[PDB]
Amino acid sequence: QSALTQPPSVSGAPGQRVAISCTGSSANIGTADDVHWYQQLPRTAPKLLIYGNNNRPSGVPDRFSGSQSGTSASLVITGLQPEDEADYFCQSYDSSLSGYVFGTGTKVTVL
Amino acid sequence: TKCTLKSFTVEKGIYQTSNFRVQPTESIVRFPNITNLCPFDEVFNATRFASVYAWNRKRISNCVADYSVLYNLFKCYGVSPTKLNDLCFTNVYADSFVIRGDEVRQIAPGQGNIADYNYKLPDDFTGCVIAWNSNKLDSKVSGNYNYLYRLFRKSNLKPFERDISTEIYQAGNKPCNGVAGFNCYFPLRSYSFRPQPYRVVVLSFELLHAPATVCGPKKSTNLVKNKCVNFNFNGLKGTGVLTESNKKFLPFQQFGRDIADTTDAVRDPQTLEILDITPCSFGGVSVITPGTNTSNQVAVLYQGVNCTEVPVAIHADQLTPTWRVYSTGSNVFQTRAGCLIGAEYVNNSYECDIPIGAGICASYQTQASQS
Amino acid sequence: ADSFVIRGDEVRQIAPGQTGNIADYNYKLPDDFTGCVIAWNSNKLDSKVSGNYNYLYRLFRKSNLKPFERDISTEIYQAGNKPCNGVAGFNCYFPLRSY
Amino acid sequence: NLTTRTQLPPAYTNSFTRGVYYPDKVFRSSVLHSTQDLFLPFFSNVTWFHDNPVLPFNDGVYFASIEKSNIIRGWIFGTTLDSKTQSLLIVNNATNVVIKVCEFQFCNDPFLDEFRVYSSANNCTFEYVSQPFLMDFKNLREFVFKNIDGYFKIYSKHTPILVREPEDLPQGFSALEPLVDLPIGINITRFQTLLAYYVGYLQPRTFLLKYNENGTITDAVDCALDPLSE
Amino acid sequence: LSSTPSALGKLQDVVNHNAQALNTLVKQLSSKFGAISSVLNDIFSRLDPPEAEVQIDRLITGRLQSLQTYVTQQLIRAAEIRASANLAATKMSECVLG
Amino acid sequence: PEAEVQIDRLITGRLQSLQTYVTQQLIRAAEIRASANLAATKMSECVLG
Amino acid sequence: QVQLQESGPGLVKPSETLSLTCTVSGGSISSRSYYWGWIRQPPGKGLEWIGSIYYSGSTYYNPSLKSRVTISVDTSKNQFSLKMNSMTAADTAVYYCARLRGDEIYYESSGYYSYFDYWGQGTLVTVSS
Amino acid sequence: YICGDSTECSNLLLQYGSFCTQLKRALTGIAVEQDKNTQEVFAQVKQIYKTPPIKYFGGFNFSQILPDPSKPSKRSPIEDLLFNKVTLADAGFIKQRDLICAQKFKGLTVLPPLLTDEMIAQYTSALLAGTITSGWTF
Amino acid sequence: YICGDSTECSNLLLQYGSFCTQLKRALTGIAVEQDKNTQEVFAQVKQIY
Repeated sequence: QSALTQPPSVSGAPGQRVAISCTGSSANIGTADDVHWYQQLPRTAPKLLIYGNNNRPSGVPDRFSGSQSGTSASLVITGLQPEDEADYFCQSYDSSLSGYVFGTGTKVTVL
Repeated sequence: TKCTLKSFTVEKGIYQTSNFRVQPTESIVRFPNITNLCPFDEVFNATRFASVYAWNRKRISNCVADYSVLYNLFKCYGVSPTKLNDLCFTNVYADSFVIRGDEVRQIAPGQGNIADYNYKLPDDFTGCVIAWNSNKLDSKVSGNYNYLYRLFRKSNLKPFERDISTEIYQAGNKPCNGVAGFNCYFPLRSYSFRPQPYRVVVLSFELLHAPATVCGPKKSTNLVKNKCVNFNFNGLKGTGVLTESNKKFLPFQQFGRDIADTTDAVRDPQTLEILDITPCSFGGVSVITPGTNTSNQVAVLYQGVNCTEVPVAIHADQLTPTWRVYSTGSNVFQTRAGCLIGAEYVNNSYECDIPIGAGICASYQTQASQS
Repeated sequence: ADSFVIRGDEVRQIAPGQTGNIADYNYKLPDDFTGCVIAWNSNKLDSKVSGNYNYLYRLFRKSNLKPFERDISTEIYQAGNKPCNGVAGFNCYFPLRSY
Repeated sequence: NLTTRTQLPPAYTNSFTRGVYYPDKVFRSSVLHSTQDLFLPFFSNVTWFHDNPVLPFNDGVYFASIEKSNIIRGWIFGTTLDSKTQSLLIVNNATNVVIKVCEFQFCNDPFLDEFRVYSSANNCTFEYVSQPFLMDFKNLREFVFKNIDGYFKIYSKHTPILVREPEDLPQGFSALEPLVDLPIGINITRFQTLLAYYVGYLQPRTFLLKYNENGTITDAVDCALDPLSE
Repeated sequence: LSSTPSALGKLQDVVNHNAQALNTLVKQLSSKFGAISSVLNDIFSRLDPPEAEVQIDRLITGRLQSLQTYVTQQLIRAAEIRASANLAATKMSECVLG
Repeated sequence: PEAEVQIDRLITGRLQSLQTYVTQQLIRAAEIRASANLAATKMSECVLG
Repeated sequence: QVQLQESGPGLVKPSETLSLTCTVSGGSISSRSYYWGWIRQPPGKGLEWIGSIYYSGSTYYNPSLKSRVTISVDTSKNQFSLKMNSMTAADTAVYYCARLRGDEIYYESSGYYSYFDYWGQGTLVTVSS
Repeated sequence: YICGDSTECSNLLLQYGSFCTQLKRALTGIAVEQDKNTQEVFAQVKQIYKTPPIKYFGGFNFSQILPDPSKPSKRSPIEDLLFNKVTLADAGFIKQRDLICAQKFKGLTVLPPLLTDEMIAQYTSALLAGTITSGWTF
Repeated sequence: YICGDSTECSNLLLQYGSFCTQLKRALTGIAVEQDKNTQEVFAQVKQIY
C-alpha cells in the first residue's frame, strides 16, 4: 500500500549538492503520478514544497527540484541554504486504498 | 419420502426428497452514518418559479428524503411510490416547472407542448413527480410575462437542451426571416388563464453512482460476518455470508461482478472494506431407508456440505436456523458425498446395499439390535 | 356492496397498490379482488358550495391499511419528528378533511 | 491574437494494436470480456501532422503526441468557435492545467509561446485548475476524448519511447487508464490544438479484452479486424 | 501417449462437454429474454407487482426453457455414454476375459 | 410497447420451433450413429473376415 | 494572502468530547470550492494523513480513522470541523488543517489524485494523560 | 437457478409445480445410470485377484501395466500417465480467486461417483492379475 | 430464420443470450458426427487395393 523506503538523515554541508529519495510500490509512484515532497522546519507548518513529481509551486527557487523516474522519486538540492535545514516528506496517491501514505522523513543536518 | 413418492409404503433405497437451505439469522442493513434530514419546506413551498419552456434546477443534494410527508401539498415513474423510501443513490436532480390544464399530461416520459420544443423532460425518467393544482390559491389571469406557450418549431430538442430563441421557424417550402408564409409562424404566446398557474415539483433520481450519500429513513444496523444474514447494502438486497474479499478494488469502485449478471462483492458504506457476496451453504437432501416393511428408522444425507454447516444439535433447532423444518439424527459422519446423519460408521467392509457416494454404502444390519 | 362518498379528485384510487387521500389513509382494495368499483356524480343530490359535514375522510394515518378494514379515530396525527404535545402546531395535523 | 502560419498537407500512419481504454468502472480480473463500445479500429489510418488545423470530432477522438519536450500544450473543443455557443478549453500551463467551459471567442490560429488562444471568456460556467495532464523525440502521450451525453471522458497514458522518428508509431499494447470525467453538458463536434501529432477516430466496435490478476488489460482482440480475431 | 496430447481426446471431450454445458447454463442466466432486467431483485425493487409479475414471468419462463434444454442435452449425451459404456463392457468381456 | 410484446411472442415460437428441430436432429443423429456403428462392425466382421 | 486559523482545546481524558474548527482567514483562494483534509502528526513522529473531504461528500478516511469519527464542512461559514469523540491513547498529536488544490465551479467532477498545499499552524491535543 | 433465493420469486414456481421435480428425477436417473455404467464396465469379477510376489512370467515384463506399490495411488505407470493427461473439472468433494466451480453458487453441483479412482484401479488390478495368472479361465 | 433478410433484430435476439450458439455447436457436432460415421464405415483399409 505504501512501501515507502526513505533514509532518516543525510549530510547537509552548505553549498553542496544533496540528493534525497523515497521509493514505494508500483501503484502510486510507479504510475508516474501525484507524488509530493513537503518541507517542515521545526515548530513550523509543513508547506507544500514540490509536487507533480517535479513541478514547482509559486515561491520555490531554482537549482532545487525533483527527478522522479518510475518507482523511485528523488529531490536534488544544489547549493543548500541555511533556511533549508528541515525535514522532507513524501506523499503518493495509491489506487488500491488511497490511504495518502507519507514517508518517515529525511532530517537534514548542516555541518 | 412418503409424500414425495405418494405412498404409505416406501421401498428400500435412497430417495432425493427436498433441498437443504440455511435461514438468514440476522437481518442487517448498511447505510452510511448520516444524521441529516431533507428540508422539504423549500421543496414543496415556493412563490416564484421558472418558465414552462426554460425551467431551472433547485437540486436538493445530500439530504435524506422521507416520502411519508408527500401529501402535505401522485403520478410516479420508474419506481412505484410505495417503495421510493428504501432506495439509495447519490444526488437528487430537481426538475420543477409550471404548466397549464391542457398541459398536465404533455410534460411526461410518454405524452406534447412547448417542453418538447424548448426544454424537455426525459423519456428515461427515474424520478417521482408531484401534481399540485394551484388555481384555487393563486387566482390571477396572467401567470407571468415570462411564462409563454407555442405550438411548433422546425425541429425538436433533446432532454435538458435549452433553445429559447424568438424567431420564426420554417416547416414549409421556403426559408423565412421575419416573413409570414406557408408554415412560417411565430406561435410563442403568453399564458392568459380563465377561472391561475399550475405547478409541478419533480425530483429526478440518478444512476451510475459513486458511494451513496443519501438513503431512506431505515435505521442502519451492525455488520455481521461469516454467518448467513439477510443484507441490504444501499438498496442491494440479498442473503448470504459476508467474508473479506481480498480483492484489489479501486477507490471509485463500489461493486464487483462475477460471470453472471449479479454482484459478487460490495464495498461497505461505513468502514469502506470490501465484502464478498457468497450465498450460505446448501445441498440436496437424500433419505436412506431400509423400507417401511422393515423399519421406520432412516438416515439422512445432506449432499455436498460439511458437518459444521449442518444442524447437528437437533435439540436446539426449534429456533429455526435452517430452512429444514425438522432436525433428526444421532450419529454424524463426514463423507465426500456429504455430511451423513443417522448412520453409524463401521470399519467392516460389506457388499453395497444402499449407495451413498465415494465408496460409502449404507445398510440396516445387526450390531445386539438393528440400526 | 360496500358504499361510501368520496371526492372527485380520486375516483380511480380505489385499487390495490395505490397512494392517495383515500387510497392509503381510509380504504384499501385487496390485490386478489374480483368484482367491480362503481362511481357516479352526485350533483343532483349533494351539490353544495360548502362542505357536507356528514361525509369526511382522513388525510393522515399512523399505520398502513388492511383490505376491507374500517378505521375510525379522533386522534391528532404527528407528522414531524418533534412531539406534538396535544396542541397541533407545525407538522402536526388533525387528519380529518372534508369536501 | 491572430497570427499567420503555414499550411501543410496531411500524412497518414498505422495504428497497430494501440488505442484501447477501460470501458467501465467495474473492476474485472483474470477474465476475457466481450464488449461493444467505442474503440479505435486496429491497423487503421491515423492522420499524422507535424500546424494546428481545425479537425472534426467524430464521436470520440484518439489523440497522440510524440515529442521531446512540452510543445503541444492543450486542446480546444466545440461546435462553432465564435461567441455564439459554449466551448471547452484545456491549457497545460507549465505548472498547472486550466480547463474552462465558457462562451469564448477565439482567434484563427491559437497557440502558446504568451497566451493568444482567445480574446474573451464571457459567461464562464465551468473551471478546473489542477495537476497538469501532460507528464515526463522520446516522449509519447496518448489520450482518448469521449463525449457521452452528459460527460466528457479523457483517458491518458504516458510512455518513454526510443524508436525511429518518422512513420513509427510503435507496435505493442498499452491500456489507457482513465484520467478525468468532466460533467459538462455541451455539444462537441470539432476540435483544435494549441502549440509529431496523431489523430485517429473512434467507431463502435466489438472487442475482446484480457483482464489479468491485477485488473489491468494486457491484450485486446478485434473480431471485426480479422476472421482469426473473430 | 506422452508425445500425443490429443490421444485422450475421447475423454477430454466428455469433460469439456459437461463443463461447457454448465458454463453455457451459467452465461445463459445473464440474459434478459426481452425483460427490462436480468436481475430479479432490481425488478422487485423498482416495479409494482402487476408489472413486476409479468417481467419476472418472462424471466422465469426463460430459466424454465434453459433448464429443460440442458436436461434434454444431458439425456441425449447420457444415452451416448451408455452406448459407449455398453461397448466398453462388451470389449472387456470379449477381449480381456477371453 | 406493444410491438416488441408481439415480437417477443413470435420470436419465442420460432425459437421453440428451432429447439424442437435441433432436439429431433440430435435424436436421429444418435439413431444413425448406432446404425453406422453396426454397419462398421458388420464391415469389419463380415467383409474383412 | 492565504491563512488558515485553527481552534480546539488541547487536553482531555480518554472517552471525552472535543472538536477542531478550521476557518479561512478571508482569502478567496482556499475559501469555498476546494478539497480539504486534516493531517495528524505525533510528537517525535512524522506526518500521516487522517481526513479528507471532496466537494459536498465523497469522504475518504484513514484505516485508523475509517469508522473512528466523522468530518463536516459548513461551506457558508467557511467552517471545517473534525469531531474528536472518545479518542484512543495514540491520538496525542499536533493536527493541521490543509487545503488540497483545485478550484471547481458549479458541478461535481471526478479527479483521480490529491494534494495538500496550504497548511494551518497546528494545534496540539493530549489524550494519554 | 431460477430465483435468487432471497426473495418470494419461489412462490411463483408453484404455479408451474411439477417441472423442477421432473428435472430432479431425470438428473437422478442420469446419475444412477452413470454409476451403473461404471459398475457394468469394471465389476466383471467377484474376486480381487493378485499377482504372485515373484513377477517373472517367462520373460514378459508387465511392470508398466501392473500397479506400482511404491506410489500412494496404487496405479500402474500407464494409469498414472493417463490421469495426468486429462484436465479434470469435477467438483465431487466437500472442500470449498474464484474458479469455474463458482457455478456451485447458482445451484449447479457435481455429485461424486460411487466408485472412487482407487476402487476402479483395484478392479483393473484384479482383471490384470486374473488374465496374467489364469488366462481366460477366471 | 428468426428475423429475416434485413429486419433489424440485433436488439431482439441478443436479449435472449447465447442460444443460437448452442444450436450452431449442436448442428456442427451432428455434421462432424456423420463425417466420422462415413469415415469409420468405409475407411477401414490402409491401402487402396
